Amino acid sequence: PGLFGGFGSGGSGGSGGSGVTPLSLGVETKGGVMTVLIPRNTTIPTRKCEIFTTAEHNQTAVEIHVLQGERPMAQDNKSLGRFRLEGIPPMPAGVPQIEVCFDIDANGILHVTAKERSTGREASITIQNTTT
Repeated sequence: PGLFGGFGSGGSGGSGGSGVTPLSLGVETKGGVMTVLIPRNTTIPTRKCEIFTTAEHNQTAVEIHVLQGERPMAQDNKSLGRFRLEGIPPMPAGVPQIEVCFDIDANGILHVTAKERSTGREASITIQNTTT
């Protein structure tokens, strides 16, 4: 899926450790679908960049919901967090597409970012509770 969902649920659970991640890391896409970007059993640094194009109504900012799991529906995966990329034109009719990158460290640290193509503005979150 090449679009955005954005369920309000952040996480508020948290954890901590290192080694390998028990669940694969991905984003939520419209219709409640979970799109995996990073495979699990993470022991080495791993980068993924994916470009998502979508037409949203009255959009002032794009909110990326980050989860871990293997389930085809994001509803059934563990929500790690979310971040909202702001500075998007208020109602961008003709919006190009927002680039989301999942960067993984050797310690298995999940660093997610999103950058709007036309505006060039970016926002990033570092989730350090992915690994065991």
